[PDB]
Amino acid sequence: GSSGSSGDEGYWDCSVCTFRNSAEAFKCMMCDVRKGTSTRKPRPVSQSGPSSG
Ligand SMILES: [Zn+2]
Repeated sequence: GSSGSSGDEGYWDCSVCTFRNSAEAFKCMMCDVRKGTSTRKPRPVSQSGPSSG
């Protein structure tokens, strides 16, 4: 189709509307559905205290 990488390639294929979105685009453009999972690992967490005894 087109030849000439302006910045950085990496288009992601949406799942909700199955539309083609560009990497630069934070979220979808067709359905506008958020893609950034932003999931939190089940890893443990404790109160942040003094690193040094
Ligand atoms: Zn979409």
